Order: sequence, then structure tokens, then C-alpha cells
Amino acid sequence: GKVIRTLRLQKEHWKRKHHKSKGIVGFPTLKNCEATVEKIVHESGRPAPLAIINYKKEEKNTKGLLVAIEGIYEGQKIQIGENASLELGNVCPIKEIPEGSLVSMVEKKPKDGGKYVKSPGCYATIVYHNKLTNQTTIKLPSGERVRVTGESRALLGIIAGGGKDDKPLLKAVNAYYKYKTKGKPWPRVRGVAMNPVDHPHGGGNHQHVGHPTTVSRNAPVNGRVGLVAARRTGRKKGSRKITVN
RNA sequence: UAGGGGCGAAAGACCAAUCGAACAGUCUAGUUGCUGGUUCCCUCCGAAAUGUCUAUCAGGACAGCGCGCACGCAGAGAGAAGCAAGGUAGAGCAUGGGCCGGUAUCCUUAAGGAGACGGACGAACUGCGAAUGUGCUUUUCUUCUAUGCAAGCGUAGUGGGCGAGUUCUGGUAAGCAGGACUGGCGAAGAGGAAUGAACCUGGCACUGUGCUAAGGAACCCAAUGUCUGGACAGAGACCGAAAGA
RNA sequence: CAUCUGCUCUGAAAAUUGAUGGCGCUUACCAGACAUCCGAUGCACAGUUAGCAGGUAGGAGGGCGUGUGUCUACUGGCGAAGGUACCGAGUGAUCGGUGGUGGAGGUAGAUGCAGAGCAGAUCUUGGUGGUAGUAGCGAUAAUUUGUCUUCAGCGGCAAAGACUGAGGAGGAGAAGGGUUUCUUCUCAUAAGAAGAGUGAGCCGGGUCUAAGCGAGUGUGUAGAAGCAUGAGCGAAGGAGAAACAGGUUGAUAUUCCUGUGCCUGUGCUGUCGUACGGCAACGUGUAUUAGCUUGUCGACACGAACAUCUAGACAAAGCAGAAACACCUUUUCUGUUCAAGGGGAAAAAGACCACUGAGACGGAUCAUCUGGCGACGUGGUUUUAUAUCUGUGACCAGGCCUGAGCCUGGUUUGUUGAGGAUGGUCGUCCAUGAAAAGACAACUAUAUGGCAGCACAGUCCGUACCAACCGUAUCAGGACUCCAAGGUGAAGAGCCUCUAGUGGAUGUUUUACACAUGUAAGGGAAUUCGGCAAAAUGGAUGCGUAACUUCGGGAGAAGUAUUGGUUCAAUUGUGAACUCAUUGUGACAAGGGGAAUCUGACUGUUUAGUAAAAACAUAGCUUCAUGAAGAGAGAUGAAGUGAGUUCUGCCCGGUGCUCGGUCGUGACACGGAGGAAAUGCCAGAAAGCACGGGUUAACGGCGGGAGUAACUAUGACUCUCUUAAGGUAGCCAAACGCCUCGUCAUUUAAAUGGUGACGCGCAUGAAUGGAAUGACGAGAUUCCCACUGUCCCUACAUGUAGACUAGCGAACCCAUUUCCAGGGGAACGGGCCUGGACGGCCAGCGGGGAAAGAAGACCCUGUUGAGCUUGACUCUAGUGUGGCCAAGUUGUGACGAUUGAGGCGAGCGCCAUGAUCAUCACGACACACUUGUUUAAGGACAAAGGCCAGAUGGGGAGUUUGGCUGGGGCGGUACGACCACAGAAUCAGAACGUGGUCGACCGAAGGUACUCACAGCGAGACGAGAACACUCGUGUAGAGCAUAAGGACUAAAGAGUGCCUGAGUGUGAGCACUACUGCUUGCAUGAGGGGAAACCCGGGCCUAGCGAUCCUACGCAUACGAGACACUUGUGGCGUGGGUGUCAGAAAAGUUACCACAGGGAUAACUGGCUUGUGGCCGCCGAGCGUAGAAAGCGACGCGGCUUUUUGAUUCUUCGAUGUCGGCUCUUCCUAGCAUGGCCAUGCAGCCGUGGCGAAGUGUUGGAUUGUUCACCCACUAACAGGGAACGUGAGCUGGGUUUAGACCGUCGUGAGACAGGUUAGUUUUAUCCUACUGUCCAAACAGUUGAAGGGAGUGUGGAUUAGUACGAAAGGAAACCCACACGUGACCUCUGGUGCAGCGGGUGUGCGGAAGUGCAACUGCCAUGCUACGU
RNA sequence: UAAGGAGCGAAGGAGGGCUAGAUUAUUGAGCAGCGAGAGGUGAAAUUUGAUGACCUGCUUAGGAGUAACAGAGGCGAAAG
Repeated sequence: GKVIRTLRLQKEHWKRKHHKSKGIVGFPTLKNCEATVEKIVHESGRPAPLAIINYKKEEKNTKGLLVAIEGIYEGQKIQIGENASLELGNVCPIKEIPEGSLVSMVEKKPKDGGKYVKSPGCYATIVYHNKLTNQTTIKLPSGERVRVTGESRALLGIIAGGGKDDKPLLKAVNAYYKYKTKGKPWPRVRGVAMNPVDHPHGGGNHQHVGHPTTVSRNAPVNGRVGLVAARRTGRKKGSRKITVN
């Protein structure tokens, strides 16, 4: 047969375009700074708003981008790095923040610029500090617990734009605007409605799959469709998670 | 974004009147056990549609039947006369299978059974047995025979057949399917059955005079009349049963 | 009288008209005989001749002709070759001469070399016919008259008549074209030839940057591709310094000329400058370069309402000129202009500054709103149009003259108003709506800078025209944009007009059949698969509006009434009166409505060119995988179901996916033992596999049999088999039910239909999603109201073609000689044989030419393909897993490998610890390697490369998927062997002919020598019986012989008993159609067997139990071995084993309804032919039955025929094509007689019937369900018989069924896919030829006639009278003449319907100044003549 | 007014809403010790344990609750 939809959309001419982008998002590199928030802006592909910051490096003014936490305003002064106060919207070394606190834009290793929590409405929880090894345990929004060194930086607050998934998209055109900038195929034609030249689920005198939909992790790429390496299937209840800090 | 690739609100849709794999050009005069065609005259000879093996059944090869060149040469698609083998037609029912009825007598019953016998029968019953056909010897056995036979060598076509008379098997039968024997049409014209591949007479270089065949002889149409019996039905010359006055 | 033989007779019925061959024959027949004649390519005689003589496929011998070579002989201007008429020679292929034409070359003989002879190939190229002066040439607005040319153009010009109608058939640009544009001449004409024509600082290109492309360099590659970075490039419609009026040419113009300007720079001469004002909001002053830095401009979505301006359009008055006047009118028409640049208001809308000090309150918008972070008020500051003036006069209208110049006007007011411009507000979004070049301000330094005059400069390329573009063209198609008047009306709708633009194949009143349209008595879907098509409804205003519902909707529900003109009131609500001959959204424009069911939620999308859908999409719902990112779990990808409401039961046995451990297996490397060494051997061994768990909103799956309740039925209850679990809740003859047209109710006169119920449901059912509704479908289906030419049943009229005529002018197709009936024939003839008939012409028509299209698409065959699937065969990319490979450095412990000095148990193995090399975790440093944490972080790990080895692998690649066969498939095996039967008494001998057997078994069931029988039957012998052991007599096999069938065997070949391993070893010859195989037989040998010996034995009493080349295993002796020699491996020879059952021997699964190619009537799906089982119809006999009684009527059990209208059986004709079911329409034939006419019998009183005979003239209907033929009901009737003609009839129609490609359901399949199972959507081409048929002319002067031959026509019902009669116990109950009607036939318009071309009238919208006369769009009342039936 | 409503003074109650804290207990994980059974009942089986249960230490993570004092005691319109 021919090449499936899933492979074609991974070729280079289909990658997302950057022509409307504001810049690369991430923290400054300097040990200490005082910054001012210049503007709060929407960026074409992203639902969380961005804040433009201004800080001096040598004598010269320089500009950066952060993801906005909820409760900043244009004109606010913010303090970055060691010796910053625990005030909403400051950036601090993680070892300085008390247990049970909520944080965003956490660095996985020092000076990486911030990864981890970046989507609207999300946060992470500080669950443990180890005074020997200088590690800290953070609980991520998937439920995963990960350990990071005390020298990493983090932003104090919750990411702006929460609640967005409460309102249903009642019409086809509303879905159109949401997926127009994403990589997923919309509208999505079902594999059982294709001919066998186009998809492993195609063909036959009734619409059916005909073979089990759970497939191996090591299966060849042009036929790896369906539920890939599923441990279980169906709507029944699972089992207890195992937890360590 | 480009061909075993694209693109698809999915129809195998669309990608320059081309898409269940584009166009241009080359390899390439790709291959073909299958269809079509294959160019002058006269003379002489003249088939086969069967057997064995084949991923064989619309094809091959080997053998059998033609022709050419021919070393050589007592032979013959016919009879007699001695001699073998055969189990069909007819005939029979003696081992085996198998239908109906029995006198005297016998056994029991007071029923039935057996029976000295008669009638009816078999592709896989036989005690007897033809005609026709087959083989052996003898030219020291009639009759024919050189314009004849012919080892050997080289090489062709053929390997869908069909029909008549006599017979057979399967089938209600069939211008049906399948065998055997002797001549045909295939590859055969001419005269006759009004017409007809195969039926009757009878086998063809080219002319002329006579005669016959088969079939005809009022007229169409070359040749026709006679004698004796039957027969009356718009009958017969061409044409159907059991049953009948 | 009874039998038998001959001829006649009865049994004896088929579809166009018919066949002893015809006409005829009764003395042309049947049977028995007789005469002699006619008749072959045969026979006789005679010529010619080698004479011996037919011939396909095929084979051989001798000759004729063509282009060129070598030689010999000749020839041509006193006319060569060629070509054309005649004449001679040869059996023939061919050859020779004569007369005209032609104008320079040509042969005869013998040999040599070949591109060496045509009727055909749907042959190749070129040229020409018939058809044929024919088919056609005419969609759109429309044309007439005069006059000149033209020389014969509806060409030009005047006057009329029309049309596009400002979302134009008008005026311009772009893409595309490229001289098509202008002048002259000529026809050569959508034709040529010769010239001429496009002028810029201010218009556009050359500039900037979007999405993006990229030279070079780095890395890579055999070279490439690719990847990282990046000079340069990327918009004639995005950003982008500065121009406008009026004139002029045959053709250019914001480009030329005149006038008035502007931008960017340069230079001269004058003339001034180095600062101030306001509480402030800010002003006055035309101001230099340069630089940091901060900001602004360039610089931006959609939608709605409200202001203001400008084009435009109206109406009054003034003047100037036009139109109209039988009448009337100060009625009607055209005009009334002002650019860029300069100067400049009031106004409206917002910002802001000073004073002031406000509320349970003031201000303010069409709408939101607004104020102590300062309201109202009073005075100011600033930003954004426009009117008006100047632009020095141009331009327009009119008058007077004129081959030129003068003169006069261009004045005032009101209403409205964009489809253009601008301003400040408001709404929407999980969508927030480009960059850069180039500018400007503030701040800091620095200063000869501003203005006026005059002068200079600004390169290069494009510039004509389009109705001329792409479709083979002068093609009804396609193709990016701009400007836009008046009336009617909501409206750049339709209809009518102004500005501007427009047109030719000719004449004829022109039948039939058409194509676009009108109208119709009475009836109203009766029509048809189906209301398909048409009709009906229609705008605005008011009254009045149901079920159900997600509460939004349904809803314009439905149902009803009103509407013109005039003259008034009243001011947006509307009222009232008067008036008209059909009435008023008058033309144009403009919904039919209701009740239910199946199905998809909705708007949206799709097979360009047969499918618009129930299919796809969609919002919502659920599952899966991941902490990797230029992205970071409210994320990023993969699947399934299909909005909302309400539910979503049970199963982890199989298959898959996933998790955990090894107990076993499982590669290469790395080790070990041995040997002179190679080859082998042993260990070792990840992941996988196996094993144990999880998982169905994963693939999917979800039962049988018996009994049992006070009538019968049914079974809550019991028992029994069975499993992974035995279909829960719901729903149903449903788009899913075979039987099936299921049963009951309702709808109709009548229901294969619809709806409601019921349910052991062939084969319903739960995100392979189940069930109940709303709103919305060009979706499928049933019914009702309105409405109608769909129909009964057709008639009349209009336009355009068509017929005839002038001008112009083709194609398909074609072996052609073409009237029928029967016969035969390749089984349906135009042509052949025997009969019936025989002409040409013009216009129509569709019976035939199995008419033309196109090497049948269905079906089979080919050792021909391609797309797609998987549990087919053999490989492969990707993904995982192991060991090894760039000398990192140094610590600690550990297991392991190798050998000593210790200890235990009757020097052994076992237990202690001490030295020698690798080596697995763990630490701590920095040097390889990694990362924009980069003057940095990690770190010998990772990540990325390389060489070998295992695992997985329809993601892909190649290929295969036997044969015979009463077509193929499914089934069997007639595919290798053996016996019997038949195949007309040797042997042989076919069919999916008949009855069967084989793929082995046995140390004896083999070899030998000797002994004796057997199966039964008749007597005996205790228990002991039907049947126990023992005896005597008979006993030709009635028994046995392992295993089919046949043959064979008696002191044995059978049953016993003894001994043996001949079921030896070498090597020959033969038989069965004879290779393999099986058997028969010769000679030589054994320290061979059995027997006294003669004799016998190298398997089974005989006929069946089996297999090549190459490779490999074993036995046997004799060989070979590379320069030489020794050994371990190897190679030769003979013979046996390991195996091919498709058995004279390849290594192999499906599907195509998406399909291709070569062929086949060697072979299926129609018709025809042969047959007639089965279907239908008729005879013979007489057992019984009929109230008696064979036979009025019947007729068992048996027996003989006919028919082709049923279905089989067979495969002769057609696969380079004979259009396939039913209906509609129309004609003819048959009889086996339903009605109607004449008769005979009766169990015939009469009435009504029943059985038969001669007879085919005239009849045999309207409907409901269904695609039906068929069936079954209702209504009528004299009666509602049965059939044929290529299952009559598609260049006659229709297209409901079946049978291409889309899609749903059930059952089957792992799947692609299947299903004489159900459902819905699905392109019907061409006559102009010949012949037939229908009419028309000629053959046939004119007037009057004749009648050969051909055609043919009237059929039936009722009433009255006989008559309440005959006849019958009664009840009942018949038989001419006359009159009324229906159907059919032929005519006719006096009457009555219908139609409206000629004729008279009326109104609506808009044109010609009014009235009168009238155009266009079309509407409407009456109606001559004519034609017609619903009339006579 | 030994009818009602407004108000003053000192005091009492598990009456109600909110904010910030608490002693144990029951489960779950981590690590350490030990080396065979634990659980449950009238009596037992499903079941769990050498991948170390049970029991004893130390760490942690959550979400409920307020024992004994506590009564013919108190409060509220009742539910509480």
C-alpha cells in the first residue's frame, strides 16, 4: 500500500511555523537582577500570556520573556536571583522556599532557563528538602515526583489563564480556530472508513477493525496505529500508586 | 509538497481532455504452445485424424502410414489339402443361485410338512455345441506375377475426425455419449433418386463414331404401349398404434 | 355359421397460403406379368501421345519471366526503350510482328551473383468513385423605402420601424495576443501590397522587506542527494519625494504646445539673525551639522448603529434656443461651468488648563453610561473637514455676417441625498488581526544660518490597438477588476423610457409527424411502478392559532376577512362618503396545506463527465503512550463511538497486548581436553521462548433433552447432559423472518400495500453501542383535502422548423446481381430445386437486410498479467539484545583462575589459609567525549559511530496457488497396481460402465521327508439337555488352503509329526506392447540342506503389496593422488538402503463487483433444430356405482397414442456482439368451441341443466394489492374460453424487476472479501442506402362507357304481445312478426357543446406636451366563416 | 395587666457562622532487627508469607473523628 497519514504529517514542511513568535521564553542568566515588567501580551499559538521584562547587563538595557503568573501588572518591579524576597512573582533558589508552597517555571538543572510547569492554570508542590544531599522533591501536575538540586530557580505563583476548559465548543467552526495552529489532523477521518491501501483498519463489507487494536512497542512504523503498548484497556478501576520522595 | 511518491470533511477521488501506480526517452525488433497473411507454369507419385510417455488434454517427442535415391530379388491383402486352439448363437437346467403347483406313499398332527414329477429361469449358471473369423505346414499344390517387389539411408505432413451397412454398452429417448468389423466423404468429378458431403450406377488427359447401366417412356422433358385381377375414399401413387364394424 | 388371406373404411387435432416435384390422372392408383425404346466422363473401335493419365496436406523432375557480373554474336535520328490499338505463335507461364505516339538508347546465346514474380494481411503510402446537386447551411432584437456608387456588396448616405435598458449588446484598465491601429491602391477580400505611426524629474519598472529560495564555506557521498550556516534574490494590486487645467494629429499624449506650479540638489547677488511672552493649557519666530540613549510615525480583524461633508437627483422663478398646434396649453425639452497650487471661516466631535466646590443626588446618549483620583457653571488652550476668495482667463450656448471676424448671456432660492469620504462610540473571539527601508522629537556638544531674486541639473526601460484572449475556427462554453439617469415597487428584482451603442442563406400562406406554447362540456387520479408533467396557492393589513418539546421553538401552524378610482376629515393611528358591465398584490413579480411511519441530531462535504445519499465530517463521550522539547501534562501525539436525555448486563477458555521471576532451553565470541596439525568434540550462553499472574468503551463470544397443576391447554416446579460464559434491560415479520402473501384488528366496494398488536427471534440486542422524543432534510414510504387533458376521448388555434424554390454544399456505409410460399441445406435464404407473381417517378414510414457503431465487458482456456489480504513459500528495511574496537589516573572489598607449607574419614576426596594473574560494584580526581550553565557545567558514564552473531519483522519485495470432468465450481478419483463381467467362441478393444480389492502380514503361514483325511448323515455309549468326550458304517470334497476375486490341489498342495535355515555365493540368456519392476530358465562352485534313494530347494500353490539422475549412509576389493617421499583427511569403481501416492519423479495459500491482455462457438447464460421422461389433451377394456340396471352420467386395475403451449435432457449454428423480464400500442393466424346459430341423446313434464355432432363469421370488459407472467378478491356482463407469430413487437416507447462502479443490515470468513438473502441511489445513440408497405404522377389525346380480377360488414341485448297460457299434485312456468338501446362502420354541420386566426369592446405599468389616435409587457369580455363530437 | 413591643444592669449555656492551632488512633510507604507462620470462627475453608510475613524500633504521607469525664444533665422553632 501507500504511506499512512501519521507518517506524512511528521515530515519537515509540516512543522509549526515561528514567524509570529515573540522570542525564546526563559529566565536571565545573571546571579542577581532588578527587572521591570514592560508589557503583557498574547502570542498567536499559546493560550497563557507572556510578560516582557527589562534588565541591565553592564550599562545596556536588555529584554527577556517570562510566562505570566496571575496577579502581575504592567509597571511592576520584580527581583531575580539570590537575595530576592518571598513575594508573588519574584524568582528565587528553590532551597529558600518553604514546604507546601506552589511554584511554576522550575529549572531542572541550574541556568537552563525554566522548564516543567508552563501551561494555563498549572502549578507544582514542594514536598521535601534533604539537608544532606541538597536535593528537593517536587510533585508535578501529572502526579510524578522528581528530585532537583537546591540551586535551581523557580517562579512564585500559578500560571495565568486557568479555567479555559469549562466552556464547551458547541460548533465545528469553534474547533477549527483551536486546532488551526496545532499539528494534529482536523478534521480527523476514521481509519475504518478508508480503503486497505490507506490504513491498516480499511476495507470489508461492514465497518470493522477485524484484528486486535493493541499493538507492540517494537512494531514497524507504517503500521503502528491503535493503542500502542497498552498495559490494560476498558473503563474499569485500576490500582494503588507507589510513592517515595 | 513529485511517482512505489504527493495530496485527500475518504469517492480508490485528484496530480495538464491520461490514475487500483503520471509523462518523456531508452533497454527492445521484450516474449507468444494463440489469431491474421505468405507472390510463376506444366509433368509424375501420394497421406493421417491411431498406440506409448509427457504440470499432459488448443502443444511436443518416439513409433505407424507418403516421397526421393536405390544395393539387390522368387514372391503374393485369393483358394485347396492335412493340423491346432476357441465357448458366442442355438440347445439345456446333473455342481451353485432360484419361482409356482403336486398322485401314490411317508411323517406327524388330526394342521402342516416330505414327495417318486410337471411347468417357468441367470452378463458374473454349464453336461453339449455351430456358422463366420484366427494361426501352422506344403508350390514335393491350384492360380497369378517384372511397366513388379525392394533391405538400407535422409526427410515431410498427421496425432479435433465424421458417416453407411452389420452388431454391442450407458440412457425414456435424441441429428445423444462411447467401442468392434468391411467399404466411403475428408482429398471424388460425371449420369440418376425434383432439391441434399456420405444413398443407386460407376472412378475423370484430349477428340470422333457406335452401345449400355441406374433410372425413365400422356404433357412439362429425349423415349409407351399391351394383357389379367383388385380398389370409390376430395383416396392412392408420399404418409402413425392398440382396438374394431 | 365359424375362422383365415387381399384392397377400401374408423380410430386421425396447430398456429403466413400450399405441395405424390407441378399440372393433372378414377383405363397416369394397387398387385401379377409382357413388349421394345430413350438415356453417362462407364464399355467397344479409331486418332493425338512416353502413355501407365482424379487428387488436399506433403515430396520430386523439366521449363517461363525480373535487376546486375564475365565473355561471344549484333543493333539505333533512314527513329531505341516505353505506352496504345490490331494480327500471328505456344497446353501454359509468356513470346513475335504491323500502324499511329515518343525522342535516346537496346538485345540474342552460354555461364556468375541475388533486396528476383501478389487479390487478400480491420496491410503501408498516394490518387479516385457510388451515395448526391442529396442531408444540411435559419437559438438570439426585425426590418422597410428612396438614392448613389458598386458593377452589381440588405456597401455607403437620408427618412421611418425596433432592440440592449446604467449587475448594458455603453465607456475604460490587467493577464493573454503582437501590428491586428492609420492612409492609398487592388480584389485576391476575416486577402494582399506599399508607406507612416508609440516623445515623461512629478504615471509605472529599476528600491524595501513577507512567506520562502539560495552561491560559497563546513560535514557527507565513488560521484550525488541530504544536513548546519549564509553573500545575494523574492510583490507592474503590500510600504514607497514631487502636477494640474485648456488646447493640437490621419493615427500619441496628466509624455507635445500655452498657462500656472511643485520635489531633490548646486552656484551667484542682495537682505536680515545669534531671542522672548502667558498663573497655565501653550504661543511668537520659515534655522547648522554630528552623536549616544529613550519614545513616536511608517504600521494594519470582522460586525452594528449614529453624526457631518461631497458626487448625484428633484421643484420653483429669470433669460437664450428648440419641439408640438383640425382643436387645447406661459404644455414640453436642452443649458446656466471653475483644476492643481496659494489663502481661509463659522460648525460639529473630542482632549486639556484656571477659578469654583456637588449626593440616598445631579449630568448626559438612538444605545451604553458619568462625578471628591473633582459635578454643574463662568472664561480660555489645542487637534480634525468643508463652504467662500484668488488662480491674471479659458470653455460653453445663441445671433450677425462669412470662403473673417464681431456682438450678447452664463442669474436667484428651496427639498433630498451615496453603492464614495471622515469622526468619536458600542459588540464578538480557548481566533486578538506583517515586516523593513526611510523619517521625526527630546537630551548633549557645535555654529556664517534663514529668506528673496536670478541661473543650472535630474540618466536607463515601458507607452499604437483589442469586440483581435484559451478551447484545431469568425465556436451559444470559460476568463481578474472600475464608473453608473428617470418611473412603478421594500428592493443596482421583473417590466417601460433618456445618454451611448447595435443586426442578414431568397422567395413561397406553407399537408402529415415533430419541438416551444395557449384553451376546453360533463366527470375528477378511473391514468401510471409511482400524481411524472401540469394546475391550484402567492404581496401587504387585521382577526384567530393544536399535539408535542431540550421551554429556545413548533409558527407564515391551520382556519378566515379586506385591497381600484374620486372628494373629504384627521395627522400617523387612520376613518367616512360618492362611483364602475364581469372588479381592483388587475400586466410584471409572487408559499399549496394537513395526519403518520423508517432513517441521519443540526449548518457543512463528496464519485470534474450515469450515484448528493441513510455515506464522510462535526460538537460531545471513552480508552492508550509519555517528564522528552524552539513545545512542557488545562501538554503533545495514536485509536474507537457519534449532539442532548436515558441506560450500557455476563465471559480472560482461543488470539493479541502487558507484568514478573528461571526451573529448562537458547547464537557467535571467550575458554578446556586430545592429537604432528587441520577438521571435529566438550563446556559456556543475553534477549526471546517456555512457565506464573493482569486485561473486553482489545479482536471477539454469550446451550440441549425429558416429565409435572381439581375439563383441556400451558408449565411457576423437578430431573438429566453440558461450559470460558450459556444473550440480562430493552426492541421486532423492522432498511435485520427462510417458511411467508405469518395470525388478529383498523384503513378500501375489493388491500402480495400502510399503521396498531403478538413473538422459541432460519440468523434481534447494548460505545462491533441499545431504546424513546423535539427542531432541521432537492433523503425513503402510506393516507386525506384542494387542484387539474394523467385519463375517459380527444378537438381547435399560435410561433419555429419541415414540404416546394434561388445561392452554397458534406459524411457514415459499400463482395453485390436483391418480390414471395414450401423443400432440402452449417437444423430461421435475396441468390439453389418445384410453384404464385413480375414497370419507372415524388413524398412519407420503421416489417426485413439475423442494419451500422466496437478484434464480447459475462462465461471458459493460456504452465499471460496487475491491485489488495494472510496462518502460503523464500528473503529484507526498521526496532530490540550480546561480545569486541580511540592505552584516562589512583584507592578499598569481593567472587573467580593456578600451584604449595595445614587439619578430617575406614594416598584418596573432603574440610582450613597462604603466597601468584585476570576481574565486578563502590569511591575521588580530570585528559578523551558531551552540552549556547561556555573565562561554564557534566565526565570514562552517556550520546554518536564501526565489525560479527542471535531474536522479531505482510512495514515492504519477489513468486506460487496440478490434471481429468456430458462448460466450470462443490463432490468423486475412471491419476500408480490386481481378479471377475461385457465388448456378436484366438489376442487385443472405449465411457465419471458393473461387482470388488491393494500401499501389508508371517522364524513359520519359508525348504524338505513321511503319516493320515475332511464337512455331514444313519446307529450306539450316566450324569448329559438342541449343543461335552469316545466308537462303527457310508462319505468326489458338499471342507480346508492367514489376507479380494478367479484358477489349482485327494495315499495332497489340506491336517499332524521330524529335521534344516536355499529367505546360499559368482556369472549368462530370455517372456509379459518391456525402461523400472516381476517371473522363467543355463553353467560353475559351497569342511550346503532334507530324504534309503531317484528327486527337490537361490522365499511364501499361481495371477497384486511398489520408485530414475544428482547428493548422502553402509558393505566389497582393484584404482587415483598434481616436483619427490611418509602419514591423517579426500577423490574413483560395483552393489544395496534413505524418496518423490500428481506414483516414467518442480521446492508452493487466497481474493478482485476497481480490473487489463491473447484467443475460443473446441465451452455456459437467449432463440431455433432433434427427443418427450415430466406437463397437457384423447382413445381401448368393463370390476364396481348410479332408487332398477355394466355403458343417461360414471368407470378402479391395466394397455395404446398424439401435442410442443411446462420444465428437463443434449451442445448442431452465433463469443472481430443476433440488445435480455413485464407492460403500453397494433395486426394476423390456430381449435382441443366459453357466448351467439342449426341439431342428436337424457335419470328431457315445464323452467334451469348435462353428455355429444357440422361449424372459427362476430364477441370475450372496468377496477383494488403486487415490477411481475401467475395468483386472489370487488363490480358489470350474452359470455367475461385457451393459445401461436425469433417465450410476435426497444434505429416504436417505457425503464418498475434482474445484472457494473456508492452505501446499510443479517449470516459466513483471522482477513482482503462472499451470499438465485433483504434495502436505497444509479447516461436507453444513428435511416439521408436497398427492399417491403401507404398514398401521388407517367406508361393511357378528348367525350361517353364496359367489367377481368382483387377487397368486403353489420353483430348482439332488452321491453311489449302470445300469457299467468300449454305443462304440472302444487310451487312455479315457456315458444315469431313490432318497438327501444349498446358496440362497430360510413358520412354530415341545420341544432347544441368546444376552439378564437379575421372583427368589435375593457382595464393595469410605462413611452410619444394634453385630449384623440396608438407602441411594448402581456391580461381580459363577446364573437362571423371554417374545423370538430360531447351533436345529427 | 401574673397583655405585648423597645431599652438598662450583672451573669449563664455541646445554640449558630468564621480564623488559627492540638493529644492519640486506623491505613499506606521507606529503612532496621528476627527467621516461621499469620488471619478468621461455634468449628473450619477461601486467603496471605523465604520477592522475609507476624511482632518490635525509628522516619514520614494523607483523610475522618473528638474515648474515659458523661448524667432520667444543659442548649435550640423543629431537624439537631
